[PDB]
Order: sequence, then C-alpha cells, then structure tokens
Amino acid sequence: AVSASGKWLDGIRKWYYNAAGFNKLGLMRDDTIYEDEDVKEAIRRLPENLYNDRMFRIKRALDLNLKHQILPKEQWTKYEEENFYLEPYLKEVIRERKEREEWAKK
Amino acid sequence: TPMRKTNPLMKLINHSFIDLPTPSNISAWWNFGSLLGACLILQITTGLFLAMHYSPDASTAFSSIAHITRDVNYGWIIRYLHANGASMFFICLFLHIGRGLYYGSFLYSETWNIGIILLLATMATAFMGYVLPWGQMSFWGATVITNLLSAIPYIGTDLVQWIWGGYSVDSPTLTRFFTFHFILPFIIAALATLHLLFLHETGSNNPLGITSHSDKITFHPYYTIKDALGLLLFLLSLMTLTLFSPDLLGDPDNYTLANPLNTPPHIKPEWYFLFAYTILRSVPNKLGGVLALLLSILILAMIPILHMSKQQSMMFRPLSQSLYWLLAADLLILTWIGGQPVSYPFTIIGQVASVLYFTTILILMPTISLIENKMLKW
Amino acid sequence: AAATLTSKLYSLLFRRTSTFALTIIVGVMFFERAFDQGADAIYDHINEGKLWKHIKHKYENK
Amino acid sequence: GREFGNLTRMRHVISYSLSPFEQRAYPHVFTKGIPNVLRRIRESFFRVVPQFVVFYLIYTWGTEEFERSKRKNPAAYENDK
Amino acid sequence: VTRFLGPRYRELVKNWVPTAYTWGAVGAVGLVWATDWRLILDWVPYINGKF
Amino acid sequence: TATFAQALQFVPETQVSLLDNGLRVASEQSSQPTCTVGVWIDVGSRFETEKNNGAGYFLEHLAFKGTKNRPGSALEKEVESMGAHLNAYSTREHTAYYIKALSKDLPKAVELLGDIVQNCSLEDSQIEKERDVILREMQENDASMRDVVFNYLHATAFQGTPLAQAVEGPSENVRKLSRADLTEYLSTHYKAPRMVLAAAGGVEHQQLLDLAQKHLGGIPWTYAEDAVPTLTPCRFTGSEIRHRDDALPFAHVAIAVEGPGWASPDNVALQVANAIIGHYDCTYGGGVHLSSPLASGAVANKLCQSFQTFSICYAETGLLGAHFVCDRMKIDDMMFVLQGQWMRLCTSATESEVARGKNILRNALVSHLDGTTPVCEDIGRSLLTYGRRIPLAEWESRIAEVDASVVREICSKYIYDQCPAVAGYGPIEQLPDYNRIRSGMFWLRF
Ligand SMILES: CCCCCCCCCCCCCCCCC[C@@H](O)O[C@H](CO[C@H](O)CCCCCCCCCCCCCCC)COP(=O)(O)OCC[N+](C)(C)C
Ligand code: HEM
Ligand code: HEM
Repeated sequence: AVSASGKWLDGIRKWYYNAAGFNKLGLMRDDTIYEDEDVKEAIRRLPENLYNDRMFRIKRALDLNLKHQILPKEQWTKYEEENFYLEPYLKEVIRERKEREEWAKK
Repeated sequence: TPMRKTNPLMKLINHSFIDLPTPSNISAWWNFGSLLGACLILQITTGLFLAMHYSPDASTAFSSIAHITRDVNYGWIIRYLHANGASMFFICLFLHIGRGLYYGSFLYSETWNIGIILLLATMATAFMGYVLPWGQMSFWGATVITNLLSAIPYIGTDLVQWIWGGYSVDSPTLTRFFTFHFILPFIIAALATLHLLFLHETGSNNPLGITSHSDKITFHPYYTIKDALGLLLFLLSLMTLTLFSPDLLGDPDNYTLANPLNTPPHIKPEWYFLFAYTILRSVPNKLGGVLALLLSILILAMIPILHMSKQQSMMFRPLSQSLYWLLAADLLILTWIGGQPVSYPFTIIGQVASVLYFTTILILMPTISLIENKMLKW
Repeated sequence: AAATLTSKLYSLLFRRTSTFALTIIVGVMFFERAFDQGADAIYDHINEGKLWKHIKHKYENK
Repeated sequence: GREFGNLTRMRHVISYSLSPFEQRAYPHVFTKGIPNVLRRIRESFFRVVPQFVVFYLIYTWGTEEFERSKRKNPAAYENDK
Repeated sequence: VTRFLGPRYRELVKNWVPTAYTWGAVGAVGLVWATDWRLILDWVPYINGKF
Repeated sequence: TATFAQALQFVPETQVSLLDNGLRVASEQSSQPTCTVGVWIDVGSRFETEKNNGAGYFLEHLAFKGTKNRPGSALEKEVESMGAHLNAYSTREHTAYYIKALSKDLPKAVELLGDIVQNCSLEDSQIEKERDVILREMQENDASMRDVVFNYLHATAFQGTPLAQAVEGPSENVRKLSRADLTEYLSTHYKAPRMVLAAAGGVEHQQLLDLAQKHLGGIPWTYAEDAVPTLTPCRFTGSEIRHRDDALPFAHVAIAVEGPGWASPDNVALQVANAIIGHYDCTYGGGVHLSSPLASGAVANKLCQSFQTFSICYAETGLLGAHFVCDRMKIDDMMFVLQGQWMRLCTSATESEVARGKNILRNALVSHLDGTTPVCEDIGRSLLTYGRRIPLAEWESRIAEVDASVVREICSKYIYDQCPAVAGYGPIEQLPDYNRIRSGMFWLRF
C-alpha cells in the first residue's frame, strides 16, 4: 500500500527484470513460464497469430542459445514493452480448476 | 522403407540412439550423463581383469594385489585406471546431479527417483570395492562404517554381525564384499536402462527451460560426435590422472597391511564420501548421526516437492543461482573438513556447514523462489 | 434347508480379501507348528533307537 | 507418439542454411568469438566467483586458526609458566 | 495439500478404515511370523516349539 | 404454491373394483376428455413350452384382425371411425391391449375389449398370412441391434429356464403353429383373475364398473381338467455368449448380474445406484468430463459411443447391469471403467453422489407418469405383480429412506464378487475372456 516506496518497488522490479536474462533473447515474460498442464491448456486457447508469435520467439531464443550468442542491444525486450498476453487465459484455466476442485471436495 | 524401421533390434537402436529428437540447444553439461554411461563400461571391463588375479581371502588379498601391480604384465595400468576411474565416475556423477538440480530437471520425478536409487547403488559399490584392497584404511573404514548399522535401536548388533559373518571384520566379510561388489554394477546398468526408459517418453530438458518441440533434432548427426569429443576429453583427463599422478586422489596407508590390533591416525575415508562423513562427525549422537547421514542423500527426493518457482532453470533466476553456488561452496567446505582431525577450528565449522547445508535447501530456496515470483509480478 | 458351514464361512472370512489374507496368515501360523511337530514325530518314530537325542539317556541330567 | 511428424504445430517460420563444405569451420574467431566468450564470462563472474572467495577465506582462516591453537598451545604453557 | 481435507474425504477415509486396520494386522502378524519374533511368540498359546 | 408434500397428495387414489369372476377393475379419475382403456393380462412369454413358443406374440399380431362378433375389417373400420388408436404388446411376462379415445366414446371401447379378449374367429387364411408375415418380420428385426443382444443376454442368463426363450419364438416353430394350438393357448391362459381391466384418465369409475360387468363379466375363471399352469422358480447362470461377425461398425456388449425379484425393497436402492452409474450418449453436448462418471470415462480419451445402465426385473429374479456400444479397439477399456464404477459403489459411496442419485430417481419416477397411457400402463403393470398401485408419496418415503451405507450394502450384496452374465454381439476380440471379467468383479485392495 506504499506510495513512493511503491515506485521504489517499480524500480527494484525493473532492475530484477533486467537481471533476468530473457531480455537478452527477445523473450516476452510469458514465454519463460514453466509449461505444466494448466499452462498447456492455457496455450491451447491462444489466438493463432499470438500463438505463432510465441512459437517463433521461442525458436529465436533456442537458436540464439545454439550458438551461444545474444540478441542485439537495440532489439532487446524493454520492461515497458511487454504485453502480458497469457495471464487472462491462465487465470481462467486455474480458476476453472479451483472451481472443479472445490466442487470435488464437497 | 529403411531397414531400421523393420527389424526390432534396429527399431530400438533407431529409438534410443539414431533418431530420437533432442533439444538443439543442449550444452556441454548434459554430456556428463552419457559420460557416466561410458564410465560404467570401463569400470566393468577394467575391473573384470582385476578379478582374474585378486584373491578375496584376508590372508592373501594384499599379496594378490602385489601380484597384480608387479608380477602380472601391464597390471598396474589396469589397477590405476580402475581406481582413478571410480573417482572420475563420481566426479561426472556429482556434476550430473548438479546439472539436474540447476536446470530444473528434477521435475521428471520418476527419472529423478531412479537416479537416486542408482546413486545409492553406486555408493555401496564404491564402498565395498574400496574395502577389497584390504589395506589399513580399507579395513578400518569397514569397521567404522559397519558399526553405524549397529546404531539401529533394536535389531542392531545381530544385523551387524550378520553383515560381518562373524564377531569382527575378517576373511568372510571380505569375500562377501567381493561378491556384492562384483554383482552390483550390472544391477546399476539395468537401473540405468530403466532410467533412460522413463526419460525418453518426455524428452531431454533444455537449458532455457522452455519446451523445445519447435526445435527438436535427431541425435545421431550431432550429439554422437559431441559425446565423442566429451568422451575423448574424459579419457584425456583420466589418462592424465593415471599416468602422471596416480596417487594424489588416493591415500597412503592402504599399502600397509591391515592390523586388527594397531589403529591408524588420520583414518580418512576416500574423498567422495568425505562430506557425508563430516555429518557423522557433526552430530554427537550415534543414531542421530546415522539419520542425518541417510537424510544427506535422501534429501534429494524432497526437492521436487520443495520447488515453488514457476520456472525450471536457475539461469533466469539469479538469486536462486547465488544460493546454488553457496550450496556448492558449502559442499566444498564439508569435503575439505572430512580430511581433517577433530580440533576446535574444524568441529565448529563442520557443524555450521552442515546446518547451513540443510537450512539452505529446506528453507531459503523455496522462500527466495517465492520472492522471485513476486518480483516478476505473477 | 440347513445352512452349509461354507455359507457362513464365506460370509465372514472370505468376503473381503484383507480378512482372507489375514486368515491365511493365521492358518500358516498354526500349520507351521502343527505340521512341523507332526513330521518330526513321524521321522522320530520310524527310526527309534537310532537318533542320538534318544541315546542321551546314557548320559544326561547327571 | 512423439516422432517428428507428431510434434508441435507451427506456421511460416522459414529457415535458411548452408552445407558444411560450403563454409569454414572457424569463421570470425578473433573478431567475434573471443569477445563473445568474454561477455559470457563477464555475465558469470559476480554470480559465481565471490562465494568461492568466501570459501578461500574460511579455508585460510581455519588453517591459520588450527595452526595457531596447535603451536600456541605450548606457548599457552609458556604464559602459564 | 489443503484440498485433500473435506466433507467427503472424511467419509472416504472412514470407509477405508476397517481395511486399514485389517491390512495393518496382516503386516503385523506377517512380520511376527516371518521374523520368528520371540517376544510375542512366547505369549501365543500353542506356537511354542521354540525352547 | 409449489411444494412436494401437497402435490404428492393431489394425485388421485386409484379405485380397484373386484368382479365376481375375479377380474380386477381399476381406475384413476382426471379432468380431461381423453382416456385410455386396456386389459393387462398376466400371461406372458415365460409360460410357453418349446412346443408353442410363438403363440402369444402371434396372437398379439392377430388379436383383432378378425373376430366372431363382427368382421375384422369392419372392426378396424369402426375403431378408425372413432378416431381411437388401439394398440397392443406382449412382454416376456405381461400381455397387453389398450384403446386411446375420448371419454364420450368410452362405453363403445369397453365392449370392444370384451370382444377382443373373449372371442376372435381364427380363419386359417388369416393365420396363414400371419405366418409369412412373421417369417419376414424375423428377417426384419434381425438387422436391429440392442434387442438381439438382450436376447442373447437372456439365453445366457437362464438357458434351461422357461424365461430364457424369446417372445418371438424360434423361426422353425412359428411356421409350425396350428390354429388348434392357438385355441389351446387361449383356452388355457387368457382369463380372470389374471386379467385386470384398467382405465386411467377421464373415465368415471362407476361407468367403468358397469361396462366391466356387462361384457367382461362373461370371462370364465375355471381351468379345464384342473390343469393349472403354476409358475415356476428360475435359476440364474454366470455363462456367456460371444457371437462375433467382424464386419460390423461396432461391438455391442451387454453385461448383467443377478437381481432381486419385482417385489423386493432392495430394487429401490439399486435404482439409485443406476442413477450414479448414469446412462449416456455422445450426441449430447453434456459429455466430455461432465455428467456420469462412466460417461466421463466414456468421453475423455473418448471411449463409449453410447450406453445405458439397466435393471430389468421379473418375479423372483432379475438382471442388474450395463449395456454399451463400442469401437473395436476400446472394448476392454470401457469394461475396466464400468466394473470400477461398480466397485466404487461397493465400497466408497459418498453421500452427495447418493443424494444426486436420489434426486435423479425421483425426477425419473415422476416424469414417467405424465400422460394417460403411462398411468394406465402403470395401474395395470402394478396390479399384475405388486397388487395395489404403490402411491408416489410412498415412493418418495421409500427413496428418502435410502442412505449411502444402504447403497453400498445392497450393491455389495448383489454386485460384489458375483458371477457376471455376458452377451457380446460383435465385432469382438479385445473383449476380456470371462475369467478376466470374473476377476474384474472384485478388488484385491478391499
Ligand atoms: C525359484 C522360483 C520361485 C517361484 C516358486 C513357485 C512355486 C509354485 C507356487 C506358486 C504359484 C501357486 C499358485 C497359488 C494360488 C494362486 C494365487 C491367487 O490365486 O491368489 C489370488 C489372490 O492372491 C492372494 O490370495 C491375495 C492375498 C495375499 C496374501 C499375502 C500374504 C503375505 C505375503 C508376503 C510376501 C511379501 C514378500 C516378502 C519377501 C521378503 C486369489 O484369487 P481369487 O480367489 O480368484 O480372488 C480372491 C477371492 N477373495 C475375494 C476371496 C479374496
Ligand atoms: C560403477 C562401477 C564401479 C565402480 C565405481 C568401481 C570402483 C572401484 C573402486 C573405487 C575400487 C577401489 C580400488 C582402489 O582404490 O585401489 C575398485 C576395485 C575393484 N573393482 Fe571396481 N568398481 C566398479 C565396478 C566393478 C566391476 C564391474 C568389476 C568387475 C570385475 C569390478 C572389480 C573390481 C575389483 C576386483 C577391485 C579390487 C581389485 C584391486 O583393487 O586391485 N569393479 N573398484
Ligand atoms: C551411472 C549413472 C547414470 C547414468 C549412466 C545415467 C544416464 C543418463 C543418460 C544417458 C541421460 C541422457 C541425457 C543426458 O545424458 O544428459 C540421462 C539423463 C538424466 N539423468 Fe541420468 N544417469 C545416471 C545417473 C543419474 C543420477 C544420479 C541422477 C539424479 C540424481 C540422474 C538424473 C537424470 C535426469 C533428471 C535426466 C534427464 C535429463 C534432461 O531432462 O534433460 N541420472 N541419464
């Protein structure tokens, strides 16, 4: 609930965001998430163009990892640049699982 | 219609080797796994030619090895390739487990558990095999390790004498250890087949941690020569350890005959066990030291349960990476402490190192994982 | 119309496999002792005056 | 059921390549290779080394402390008398 | 882990209780016989071929 | 407004008059112009010997093609003139005839029954026509599934039992039946007190009673030579029939265990269990993991194409069980699910599922009884075995009594560790051999 200290939180989140290396590979935040079955169904529900963008950026990341190189500095993902595309879908899936479970315990 | 697809043996080789998809971006660390697969063969073949002269009687076990190192032609190279070979085996083993702990490979829980059981098997094998030469450290190590079994509260000594085959360590114990040492590695091989069996229906993990289905590639063209180079470097480091400095990973005193009467000073077990041994040195209680010992290796099974991060690899999560290298440094600390006589400086550092070794991976790692979760806004 | 003993026996012990394994184990418990002492008694009976445990009388209990 | 035809769906990601014989085994090593290895090591440093340095510190301190107590023990007999 | 507790799970565990004690009896008596445990076997009325 | 306790009571009680000849008149008042009137004779396929297996079904075909009082074409002309929809059927246990017309037309129908049952001319040309008609009908219904598979299920379950043979009778037999055999069947079966007149709907009772006496009062209640055909107890068997024929698109398996007779309490709880196992079809959008757990198994990796859980019941004996269509490759898997469901009710029966089953069962028993025909058939079929009509309030009183422990107790009593009867019309090969099924009837964990 902090104010300016919350801006400080934005600062440390930005620094930690640059501490994570996926920006070096062009990845969006959501590409990095571990793909358990909930995430699997979450990816299944993605719109085709977005799913294509995801698969291609994943290939670009793996390909850069092949030759142990790095994406050029101009092309790095920026902290404000990201679109958190997978969140609504994954939240729908997880909420559905929690609903099925809460029904299942009764 | 290739013949690989027709004949069943060529089918299975077409699966396990020639054609199975792998992530393209696999690095040098995964190679260690295959290296272990290689090491076992060496440890068999080489060892197979030591069994042809070794006599497992207590009265002649030492002189027979003198017969191998001296009288037998080219016996000493087999001796040293074998002994150093076990050390390289555990080095590749530790690096392998560290690789599996670092990149979040433990999520393949069944493969993980088979790896743990196979680990305990290799440990028992190395122990009984180290008992075989029948030197000072060999005999004494056996007495010290065996007594731990005596720790168990009710069954204890009856069970311990059941291992000894007598009141005290002697020839029958040596013969028994020769048999189990002979038999265990092949069981380790069958487990390894199970290990690869569970492994391949999901596929090998990649360093990024993201699924690599978009960039799968056949194993034969690339990783066979990559593993050829890794095996070549392995033989390089092994032959350099054997032909230039055979002894330094070993311990003098083994070249002396075992004395049931006399007792050697430093009494240090061979290096790969040392850290575990420190834990025995750390807890004053007997049974408590035994349970802490069993927890020291079992603890690996609890790791998947303790996982909290929504990612696999540490590489995108630097804080946990720092905890990881703290853990490695701590293992170096214990490994060094195992080589030292009890004294004020050592006992305090050993206890702190052990407690830190348990607390860093039962407490700090999940919590900083949660912190890494909150920092990334999900 | 009298009930067979198996009609109640099955209704009690055999109806659940856990009780089935249990009664099997107790059955082994008694059968081991009974059958062992029986076979021992028989083998002791065929060759009287041969076994040394019966020859102990020349020197036992002072 | 995870043969290459059975794998993930993916769409218009065109890829280019060359024959190994058409290209030398060690392109641009001096100009691009070494600096790459350097940025890699520079990323690795602070995340790896210092904790090992802490190991060196605890090591030297423990050795100096054991060696100190051991040889000052007769010196402890000296201040004793 | 929290999900496992619940109104029907209590019912289920209660349904499997008799089976649980029964197999527990199976493991206990089976262990006592496999080991020739002397302590309880001294107490049993007929199984006393042990001296 | 809406409530159970009153709404159960608004349903009228059914009067049951007794004629001197023993015929059982019955009725249920309502305020609608339409009413159905029928005679549910107790006679069924169970009674025939192999000598005359086809008699009841064949007479079911020519009960009203002709009659001694009026020409048959004139009769059908009359019923068609009334707008009435006369209809008939013959089950293994219960023959039945009924009419479907306005209350204004009520008397005219009643006497017609008093014709159709009491006297019907059996011209040899008509019977000779019905011969080839039935012989080709035999070629007709074979193409259909389901009924064939249940017929194998009965032939399996009973074998030497009189209940075992099909209502249609063997094709070899039907061409051999004589008119004399039919008059024999008629003289020896269709009579009071087996007969039960019933007329739920707009029918006022007293009119039904007078009309019953006037025409149905003439039926004899005395067997000739005192040759009473007493009903006999029926043995059950655990055998199986396994017809194959691999060219068919689907295997069509049906499995069944021995069940309680028509007049025992246990059936009620069993019905609830059947509500739990749940009937299903893949045409529904309600599938996927939703609906019945057996349906949730039917559609996940995609198993059962369509299935239903049934509890056929006769006097003394019955058949609990299940029935499913299947693809060739999945025939085993659907079994593994099915039996598991049984086992789940044989042990771990949670209360909420039992509650859902009770609600489904109540909804079923109420939904069945809408309309005039279902309640006439209800009064008839209920009077033929139970006596009474066993009122719906008593039904909910007996359903509310059901509890999960009762469910698991009775299901253990009839399902657990019992020998299954199996009828599988093919293609079949992956269907488990009978020992695998019999061993599939019990867990080693419990
Ligand atoms: C070197 C070669 C070694 C092998 C030697 C072979 C020797 C030949 C004999 C082996 C085979 C004989 C066959 C024995 C009968 C078959 C067993 C099977 O039929 O039992 C079934 C079930 O198997 C067992 O009966 C289940 C109970 C298991 C009891 C376990 C007792 C403790 C064993 C502990 C051993 C653990 C290993 C420890 C080693 C250290 C019963 O089937 P079924 O009757 O139709 O259904 C159950 C009916 N209910 C409802 C009444 C229960
Ligand atoms: C993973 C598998 C194995 C490992 C890690 C291993 C390890 C060892 C070790 C550490 C020693 C002690 C030698 C010394 O310190 O001087 C040893 C000795 C011995 N090994 Fe192995 N071993 C393995 C498998 C085998 C196999 C398959 C054989 C088959 C014959 C074998 C036969 C022997 C013999 C006979 C000795 C004692 C002879 C001597 O030391 O001169 N070992 N082994
Ligand atoms: C002699 C000992 C061992 C042998 C021969 C062996 C064999 C193999 C082989 C051939 C692979 C293929 C992938 C690779 O090489 O990286 C592999 C992977 C793997 N191993 Fe081992 N292994 C051994 C010990 C262990 C141990 C002790 C563990 C864990 C404590 C373990 C856990 C794993 C895991 C989790 C993988 C999956 C790799 C991935 O996900 O990418 N193994 N093993």
